[PDB]
Amino acid sequence: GEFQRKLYKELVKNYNPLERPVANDSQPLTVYFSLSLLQIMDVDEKNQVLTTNIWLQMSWTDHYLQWNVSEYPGVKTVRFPDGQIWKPDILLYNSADERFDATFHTNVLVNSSGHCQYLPPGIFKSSCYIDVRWFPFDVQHCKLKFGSWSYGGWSLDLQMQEADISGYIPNGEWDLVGIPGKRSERFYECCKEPYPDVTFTVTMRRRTLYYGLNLLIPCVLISALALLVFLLPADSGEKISLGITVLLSLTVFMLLVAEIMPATSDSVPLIAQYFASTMIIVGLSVVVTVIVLQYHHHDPDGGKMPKWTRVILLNWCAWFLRMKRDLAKILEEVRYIANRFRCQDESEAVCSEWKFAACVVDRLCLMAFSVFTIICTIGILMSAPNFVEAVSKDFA
Amino acid sequence: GEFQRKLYKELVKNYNPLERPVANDSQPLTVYFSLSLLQIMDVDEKNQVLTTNIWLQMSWTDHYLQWNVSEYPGVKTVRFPDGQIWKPDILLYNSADERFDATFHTNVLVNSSGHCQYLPPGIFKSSCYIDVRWFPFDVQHCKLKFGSWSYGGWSLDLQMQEADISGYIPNGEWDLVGIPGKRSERFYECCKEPYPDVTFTVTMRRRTLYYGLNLLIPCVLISALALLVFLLPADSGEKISLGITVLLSLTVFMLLVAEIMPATSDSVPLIAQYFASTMIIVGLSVVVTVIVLQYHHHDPDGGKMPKWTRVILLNWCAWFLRMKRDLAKILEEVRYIANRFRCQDESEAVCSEWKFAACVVDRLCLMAFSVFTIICTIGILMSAPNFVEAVSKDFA
Amino acid sequence: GEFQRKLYKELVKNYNPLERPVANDSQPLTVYFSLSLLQIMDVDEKNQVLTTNIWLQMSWTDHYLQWNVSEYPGVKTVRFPDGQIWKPDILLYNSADERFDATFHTNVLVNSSGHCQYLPPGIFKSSCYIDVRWFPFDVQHCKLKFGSWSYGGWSLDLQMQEADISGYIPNGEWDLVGIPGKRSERFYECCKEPYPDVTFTVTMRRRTLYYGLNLLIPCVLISALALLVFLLPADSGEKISLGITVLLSLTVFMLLVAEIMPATSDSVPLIAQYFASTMIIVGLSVVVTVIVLQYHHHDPDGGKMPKWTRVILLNWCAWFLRMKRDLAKILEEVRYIANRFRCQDESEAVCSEWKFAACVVDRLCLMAFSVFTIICTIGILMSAPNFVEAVSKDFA
Amino acid sequence: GEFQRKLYKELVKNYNPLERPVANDSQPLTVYFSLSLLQIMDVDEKNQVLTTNIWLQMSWTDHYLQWNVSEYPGVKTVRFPDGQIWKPDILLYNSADERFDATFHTNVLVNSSGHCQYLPPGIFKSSCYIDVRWFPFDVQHCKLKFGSWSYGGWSLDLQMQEADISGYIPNGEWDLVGIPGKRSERFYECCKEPYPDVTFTVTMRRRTLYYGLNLLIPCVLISALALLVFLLPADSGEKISLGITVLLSLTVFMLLVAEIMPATSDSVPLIAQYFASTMIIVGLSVVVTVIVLQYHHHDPDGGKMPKWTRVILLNWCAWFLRMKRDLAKILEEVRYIANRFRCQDESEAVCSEWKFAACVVDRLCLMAFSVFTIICTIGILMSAPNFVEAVSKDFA
Amino acid sequence: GEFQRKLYKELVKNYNPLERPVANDSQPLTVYFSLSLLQIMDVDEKNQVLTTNIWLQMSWTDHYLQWNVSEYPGVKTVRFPDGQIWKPDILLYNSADERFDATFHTNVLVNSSGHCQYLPPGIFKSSCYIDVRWFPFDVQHCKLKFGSWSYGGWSLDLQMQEADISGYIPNGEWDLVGIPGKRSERFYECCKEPYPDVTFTVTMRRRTLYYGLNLLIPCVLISALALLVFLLPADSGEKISLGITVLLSLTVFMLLVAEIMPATSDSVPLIAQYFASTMIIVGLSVVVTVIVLQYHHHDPDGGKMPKWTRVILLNWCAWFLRMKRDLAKILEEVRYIANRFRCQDESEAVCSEWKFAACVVDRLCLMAFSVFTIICTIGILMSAPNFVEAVSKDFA
Ligand SMILES: O=C(N[C@H]1CN2CCC1CC2)c1cc2cccc(Cl)c2s1
Ligand SMILES: O=C(N[C@H]1CN2CCC1CC2)c1cc2cccc(Cl)c2s1
Ligand SMILES: O=C(N[C@H]1CN2CCC1CC2)c1cc2cccc(Cl)c2s1
Repeated sequence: GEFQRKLYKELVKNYNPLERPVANDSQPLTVYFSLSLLQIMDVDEKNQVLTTNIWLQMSWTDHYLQWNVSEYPGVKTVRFPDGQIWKPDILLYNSADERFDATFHTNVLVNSSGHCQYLPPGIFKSSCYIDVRWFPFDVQHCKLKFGSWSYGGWSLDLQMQEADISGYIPNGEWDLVGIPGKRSERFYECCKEPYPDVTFTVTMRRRTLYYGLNLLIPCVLISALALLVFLLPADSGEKISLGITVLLSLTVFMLLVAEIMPATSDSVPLIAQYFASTMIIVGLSVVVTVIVLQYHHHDPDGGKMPKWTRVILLNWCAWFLRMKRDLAKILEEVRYIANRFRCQDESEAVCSEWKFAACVVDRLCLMAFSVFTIICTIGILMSAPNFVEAVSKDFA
Repeated sequence: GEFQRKLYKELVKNYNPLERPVANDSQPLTVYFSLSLLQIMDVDEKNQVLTTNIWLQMSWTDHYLQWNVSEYPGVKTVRFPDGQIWKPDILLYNSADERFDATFHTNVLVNSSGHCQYLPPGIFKSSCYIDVRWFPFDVQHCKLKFGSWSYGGWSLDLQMQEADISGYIPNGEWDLVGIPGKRSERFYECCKEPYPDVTFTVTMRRRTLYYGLNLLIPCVLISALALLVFLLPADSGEKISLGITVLLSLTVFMLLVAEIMPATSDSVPLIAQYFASTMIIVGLSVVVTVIVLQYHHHDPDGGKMPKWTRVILLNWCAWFLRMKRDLAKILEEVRYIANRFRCQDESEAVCSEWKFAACVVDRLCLMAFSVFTIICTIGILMSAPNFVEAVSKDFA
Repeated sequence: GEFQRKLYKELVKNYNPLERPVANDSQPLTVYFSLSLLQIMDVDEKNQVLTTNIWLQMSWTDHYLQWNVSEYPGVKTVRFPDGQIWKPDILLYNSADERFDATFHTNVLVNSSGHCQYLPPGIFKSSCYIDVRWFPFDVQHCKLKFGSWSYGGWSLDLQMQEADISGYIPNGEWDLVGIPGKRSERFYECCKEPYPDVTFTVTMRRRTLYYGLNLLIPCVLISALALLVFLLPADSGEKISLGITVLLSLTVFMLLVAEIMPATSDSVPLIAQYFASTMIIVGLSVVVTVIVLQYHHHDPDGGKMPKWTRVILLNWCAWFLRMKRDLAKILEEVRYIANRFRCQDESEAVCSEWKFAACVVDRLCLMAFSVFTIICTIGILMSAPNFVEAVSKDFA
Repeated sequence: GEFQRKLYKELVKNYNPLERPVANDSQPLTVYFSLSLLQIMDVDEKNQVLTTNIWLQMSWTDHYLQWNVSEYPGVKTVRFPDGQIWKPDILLYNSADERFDATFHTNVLVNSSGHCQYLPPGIFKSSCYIDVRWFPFDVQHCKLKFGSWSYGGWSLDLQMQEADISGYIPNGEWDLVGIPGKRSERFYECCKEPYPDVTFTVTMRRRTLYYGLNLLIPCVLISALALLVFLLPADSGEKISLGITVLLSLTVFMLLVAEIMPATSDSVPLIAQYFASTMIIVGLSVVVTVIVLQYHHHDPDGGKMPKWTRVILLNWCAWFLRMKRDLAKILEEVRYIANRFRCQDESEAVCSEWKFAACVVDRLCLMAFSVFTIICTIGILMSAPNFVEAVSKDFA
Repeated sequence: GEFQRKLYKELVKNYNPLERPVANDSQPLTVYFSLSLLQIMDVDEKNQVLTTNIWLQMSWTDHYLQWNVSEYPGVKTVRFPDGQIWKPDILLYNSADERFDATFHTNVLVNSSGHCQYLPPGIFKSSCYIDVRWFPFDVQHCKLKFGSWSYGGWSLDLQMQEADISGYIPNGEWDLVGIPGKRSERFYECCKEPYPDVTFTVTMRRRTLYYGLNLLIPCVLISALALLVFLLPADSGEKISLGITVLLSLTVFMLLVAEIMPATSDSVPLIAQYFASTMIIVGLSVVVTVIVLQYHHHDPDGGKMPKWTRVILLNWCAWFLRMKRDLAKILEEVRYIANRFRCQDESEAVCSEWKFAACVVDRLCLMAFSVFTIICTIGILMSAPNFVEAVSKDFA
C-alpha cells in the first residue's frame, strides 16, 4: 500500500545500524532474553557436547523506529531483515561447533511504538560436562551461557525471563527434569566492564530400560552359566571348554561398552566396576576348575593325602553338604593272577577317594561362588544413588 | 530486446523489497503453499531424522509487478532473483540440520498480471519420531510443519493445496502409503498473532524382505541347531561343546541389531523380545545338558535312585516315549577271581540304568523344548499388527 | 591497455543482467549444453548416490556484447564474472546433496561477435538407482537430468551436444561402457510450459577380480572343509567340533557383506542366495553328523536293527561303495569265567556292525553332499547374465 | 542519541579501511597479541590434529578514530563491525582445517583516544606432532604459530603478552601443564621481510586411569590364565584347548589398539612391545605344551630314553622341585596267561616314568615362564619415563 | 598517514578489476607460479585422494599500480584485498573436494614499481592414483595440475618456478622423495586456445615398520603354530581342535586388511597373495590331519594295507626319517581263555603298525609343509621391488 511504502521511507531515513537505539547516551539499554526448548537432538559422551534445538527471544526498545498510527492507518508492524537495524550481539559462550553463531538471522518484528522483538531459531552445540559416574543411572547438568560480546554493564542491561517448555517433544532416551536459569555479571581480565549474562542449565535424567535390558540383563545370565561349571561331572572332558568359552564370550561386552564410554580419568564408572567384577568371578572359576581337575586325575600310588585333606574335605566339609561318601606250579601261577587283581582293587579304592575329594571341592566352591555373585551384582547396583526411582519409573 | 529492457526499468522503479505487495494495508495476503515429494533420501532411526528431496510451491499475487501486454508485446513473464522482490518467509519448523532454511533460492516467475509463483528445490532434514515397536513390521508417520515466521494471521493468509506425488522414484526400502495434509492456526506465547501453518504428514511402510531373510530366517535356523544337543549321544564328549558354541555364535546378532536399534526407552521392540526368547531357550539347553550329563557319569556304588526316579523316568515317561529299556587252595584262588567278575557285572548293571535315565531325560526335554520354540517364534511374530499384509506383499 | 579499459566501459553501459540477450522478444534463445566426464569419484550402494567429477559447457549467443575489431584492435575476447552478465539457469534435477547447484561459477568467455560460452567445473552427487541383482556381476545405468529451472520452451531453446570422454582416468573398480544422451521436453503440473531437458545416462560395469577373489574364492574353500567331516573317523571325538567351528567361522562373511549390501527389498541378490545355500549345506552337515554319531555309540544289547537297515546300509549301499565289511566246583567256577568272555565277544560283534553302518552313512552322505555343493555353487553363478564376459575380461 | 549519531558520522568520514592507522608512514604499528585457553576439545593421534577452543586478543592504536569527550559527553566507546576499520591479519600458520581463518569476526571495541582492541572467539584445529612413544604415559607438546601474513617487520611490530588460563574447564583425559610462548622473527624465501610471530606451545599430560584399567589390567589377567596350562593334568584332554583359546581371545586387543594407534614409523610404542611380549609368552606356552603332551602319550616299547633324560628330568630337576617320584597242558595254558599279565605290568611301568617326565617338564616350565612374565611386564612399564608420577597422581 | 591515504586514492581511480594489467593488448602477461609443500595431511587409498597443506605463489607485473617514491616517501608497498585488483585464475585441475578453489584469498602485496605477488595458503584435496601393488613396499606418484581456467596462450603466459621444500614437517608414515615439476601447453576440444599448465608431481615412499611389525610379523608366528599340528600325538584328541582354531583365528586378519585395501581390480596386491598363501598352507594342514587321523583309528581286522604302504611308509620313508619302528573239560575251558588272549595280541599288533604309519605321515608332512612355508613367505616378499631399501632404512 501507499502508507506502507511511505512509512518505510521515513523509518530508514538517516538511520545508522551501528548505533544503540537509546535516546540518551548515558543509560543502559534494557534487553530481555529468554529461551524455548523444542527438543534435545543428541547427547554425546565421547565429545562431551550437547546438541539441542531451541528458540531464542531478544526483546528491546527502539527510539527511532516510532510512528503515529493516525498518519499511517493500515500498517501496525514492520519487519526489518538482518543488517538494516541495530540488534544485540548476544551469543552462546560455549558454542562447541565450527561456526560460532548458530542463530539463523530472520526478520525482526517492530512495534508501532518502537518495541522491537527478535525470535531467531537455531540448533546449538554447547560444550557440556558429562560426569559419567553411575553411567546407566546418571543425571547430567548442562549449562548454556548467553551474553553480549561487545556491550558491557553500562551499555546493554541484559535482563532475564523464565525459560519456556510449552512443546518439548520428549526424546525418549533422556527424561527432562527442568531448565532453571540465572542472571549475573562478572569482571573479566580485559576490561573494567561488568558483563551480565544469562546461564540456562538443563537437567536431564537418562532412562534405563534400554541399557538395563540390553546390557545389565545379559551379564547376569552369562555369568550364571560360568557358575554351571561346578555342576558338570569331571568325567566329561568339558569343564575347561565351558569354563573358557564363557570367558571368551564375555570379553566382547566391554568392546561395545568402551565404544560408548568416554576415555575420561575422572572416576571409575559403575558399569566398569560391574564388568570388572564379572571378569574376576568368571576368571577365578577357571582357576578353581584346574585345581578340581588335578584332584580327579591324581595318578594314584604316587603320594597320599597329608592327613589334613582326609579330615577337612572328607569329614568337615563333607558333613556340611550331605555327601555320605604239577599242581604246586599250577597253584603258584594262579596265585599271581589273583594277587594282581587284588592290588588293582586297592589302587582303585585309593583313586576313588581322590575323585570324591574333587566332588566335594566342586560343590563347596559352587556355594561360595554363588553367594559372591549375588552380593557383587546387587551390591554394586544398590550403591548407585537414585537407582530406585529409575527402576520404579522405567521398569515399573 | 528493447521492450524487455524497458519493462525491467519501470518494474524496479521505486520498489521496496521489504514491503508486502498488498494494495490495501488492511487485508491479509493470500499465499498458496503446496509440496511435491520427489524421493525419500533416508530414514535414520538412531538420530530420528528424515531426509527427503522435495519441491516447494509458494504462489501469491503482487500489485506493483503489473504491466500492459499491448505496451510491451514481446515479453509475457519476467524473473527476479532473490533479494529483489518480496517473498514469503515460509520455512520448515522442524529443520533438524545445521542450516535452517534448506530451500536453495532460485528465480521467481512473475505473471503478466502480477501473479507471482516461487518453486524452490531443496533437501529437507526434518525431526521425526520413529516409534520403533514391531520393528521389522512398523509403519512410521513423519510430520513436516511449514509456516511463516514473521507474518501473522492478518498479514499473510496461508492457504493449502494438495500434495503432489507425480514422480516418486520409490526407495525400495520404505513403501509410501500417502502424504495427507492440514491447515490450522494456533496461538503462541509471544504474541496475540494467530499463526497459520500447513502440516504435511508422510506415512510409509517398511519392507520386510531384507530384514526377514537376513535376520529372522537365520535366527530360526541357528536356534534349531541348539535343539540338536538332545539328539547327540552322551558318549561322544561333545554335548556342551555344541551347546556353548551355538550360544557364543548367537550373541553376535544383537551386535548388528543394537547398532541399528535406537537407544529409546519407549517400549521393548519386537525384535528385542524375539532375540531375548532365543537367549533363554538356548541358555536353558545348556543347563538341561549339564543335568543330563551328570545322570550319565553318576559313578555308581555311591547312591541309588530315591525310588521316585525308578517310577517316573523309567515307568511313566519311558512308556510315553516308547523306550522299552592242594586243590583246596587252588579252588579258593579261583573263587575270588570269579566273584570279582560277578561284582563287576552288578556294578555295570547299576550304571546301565543310570545311563538309560539320562537318555529318557534328553528325549523328554527334546519334545518339551521343541514345542516351546515353535510357539515362541510364531507367537511373537503373530502379535505384531499388519504382519499378514507385509508377508502377503513383500514375500508372496 | 587503453582499448581494453575503453571496451569494458561501453559493454557494461545500460546492461541489465536480469534480461535475456535475445534481440527479439518472441523467439527462444538457443543454448547448447554438453558434458565432459573426467572421472567417477565413487558409487555408493547404501545411499544410492553417484559422485562424479565432470565439466559442463553452456554456450549461447549474446546481442549486447558485440563490438568491432577495428575500433579495438588489441582485444579479441572479454571475460565477465558471475552476477554481471545473463547466464542460463541449467542445473541438475537430481542433485542428491546439501547444496543444490554444485557448479563453481567461474569467468564466462565472450566472443568478438557475441557468442558466449560458459565452462564451469564441479563435483556432482546425483541420485541413482543401484539395482543390486547379481551383485558381483551387475551393470548399473545412472541418469543425469539437466535443464533450465525458470525458462520454458518459448524462452530458452535447450539443445544437445554429444558427451565428451577425452580423458577419463579409469576408476579401476567400475568399467565405463558409454555415456549416451537424449533431449526431450515434458509438460509439468504447474504450468503450460514445455520444459526441455538433456538426460545423460552413464553405463558402467563393475569389475569382479576383487570381489571374486576376496569373497567368492574363500567361500568355496571354507565350504570344502565343512565337507571334510565325513572323512574324519568317529573314534576321534572331533566331528561336531569341526562341524560347528566352520559354521561359526562362516557366519562372519555376511557381516562384511551386509555392511555393503543396501537394505532394499527389490529382489534377493545373487550373493545372498549363494551365502544362504552355504548356510544350509554346512548346517545340514551337522544334522547328518549327529545321526552318524548316534549310529556309532548305539549302546548294544538295547535294540537290534529293524531288518531294513541290515539290507539297505549293509547289502545295497555297501555294495555301491565297495566296503566289503573238589574238581567239580573248580570246573563250575571256570565255566562262568569263560562264558562271561564269550558273552562279551557276542556283544562286541553286535556293536561292530553298528559302527560299520555309521561308516557307510558317512561315506554315502559324502558323495551326496559333494555333488550338491558342486551344482549349487556353479548353478547360482551360471544364472547371472554376462557372467562369462566378466570372467573373460577381469580374470582371463 | 544525537551525540552517538553525530560521532559516527565524522568517524567514517574520509576513512579508508585498507590503510594502516599509523600517523607517520615510517614506523611499525605496535600490535599486542595474546591468547586465552578455554578448553581442549579433542586430541586425535590418527590425524595428528589438535582441536582447541580459545580466545584471541589483538590490541593496537588508531590515529583517525579519536574524538574529544567534551564535544560528545554521553558516548565513551564505539564499535565497528568487520570490513569497516583496519584490522591486523594475524592468523594461525598451521590451520589444519578446510577454512583457514577460524576466527568468527565480531565487533571491534574502540577507545575514546584511539586504542582499538579486538577479541574474536574461535575453534582452532592446529597440526600437532603426537610423538606416540610410551603411549599410556606420554607428554605432548603442541605448537600454535600466529603471525601476520602480509605485513613485515617495518609495517606491523607484533608484540607478545602472557597467555591467560583463567577458566580452563579441565578435559579429564589430558592434564594441562602449562602454555608458555615466544616472540621471534625469521627471514623467508620470498622477501627481505623479517616476519615476527608468536608461538604458543601447549604442554599436556595424558591421564592413565582409563587406559591402565581397561587395557593394561586385563592383559596381565589374561596372560595369567595362559600360565595355567602347566597346572592342568595331561589326562584331561584340555591343555591345547585352553592353550589356543587364550591366544585366540588375546589377539583381539590389538584390534582395539591398532584402531587408536597412528600408523607412524617413528618408533615402536611401549604398548606395542608389551602386547608383542604377551604374544610370545602365550605363543611359546603352546609350543611347550605340545612337547609336554608327546612326553605323555609316548607309546612305550618303541624307544627308551637316551639315558640323559633319566638323569636330567628324573634326578636333577626332580630333586629341585621335590617330586619324589592232562595237567601238563593245563599248566602250560595257565603259564601263558600269567606271563602275558607280567609283560603288561612291565610295559605299564615303562609308560609310568614317561608320564612322570612330562609332569616334571610342566612344573619346570611353570617356574621358568612365571618369572619371565613378571620381569617382562614390570620391565617394560618401568622403562617409561615419568611412569611413577602418573601412578602417584592418576591411581594414588 | 596522509601519504598512504593519498596514494590509495589515485591507485583505485578509474581502475577496472576485470581488465588484464597489460600495457599493450597484444602480448601475454607473464605469471610466475610456484609451490611450497608444508606437510602431507593424509593419503587415503579407499577414495584415492591426497590431502596436502601447501602454499602457492603467483607473481605478475601490473601497469596501473605504479607510483613515484619521491612523491610518497613513507609508503613503499600497498596491499589490496580480493575483488579489488586483477588476479590470475590459476586453480587446481583435479580438486577432488566439494568446493573447487581451496585457496583462502588473502591480501595481495604490491611493489613500488607494479610487481604484484600473491601468496595464498590452502589445504588441497587432489585426485591421485594409488597403484596398490606391493602394498607394504609401494611408492606413489601423485600429480597436481595447476593452470588458468579462462586465459589462453596469448593472454596469460604461465611460467614455472622450482618447488620449495624448506620446512616439510615429515609425516612419519610416508617418506618424501622429491617434488619435481613441468610446464607444458595442450590443445583442448573447446577452442584453439593453447592452455599452459604447471604439473607438480609428488613422489613419496611408504614406511614399513608399522605395517611389517603389526601385520607381517604376526602372520609368520600364527602360521608357525598351524605347523605344530604334526608334532601333537594322535592320542590326545586335540589335533583338529588346534588345526581349525588357528584357521578361525587367522581369517580375522583380512578383515582388518580389506578395511584398508581399496576395492580396485587393477592387480592382485602382494599382501593379498601372501594372505592367500597362508590360507592354503593352513587349510591343507587340516586336510592332511584328517588323513593322518583315519590312519590312527583304522579299526583293525577290517582290511590290510595294499602292500604298497608296507613298503613306502614303513621301508622307504621310515628309513629317511630314522624311525626304527573232569580235567578234560577243565582243560577245554582254559583252552578258550588263553586262545582269546592270543587273538587279542594279534589284533593289537596289526593296529600297532597302523598307528606307526600315521606317525610316519605326520613327520613326513611336517618336513614338506615346513619348506613350503619358508619359500612361500620369503619368495613373495623377495618379489617386491625396492624391498631391500625399505628394510635397510625402516628396520635397520
Ligand atoms: O511464540 C513464539 N514463537 C512463534 C513466533 N513465530 C511464529 C511461530 C513461533 C516461531 C516464530 C515464542 C518463541 C520464544 C522463544 C524463546 C522464549 C519464549 Cl518465552 C518464546 S515464545
Ligand atoms: O576444453 C574444454 N575445457 C578447457 C577450457 N578451460 C581450460 C582448460 C579446460 C577447462 C577450462 C572443454 C570442456 C567441456 C565440457 C563439457 C563438454 C565439452 Cl565437449 C567440453 S570441451
Ligand atoms: O615466504 C613465503 N611466505 C611467507 C610470506 N608471508 C609471511 C610468511 C610466509 C607466508 C606469508 C613463501 C611462500 C611460497 C609459496 C610457494 C613457493 C615459494 Cl618459493 C614460496 S616463498
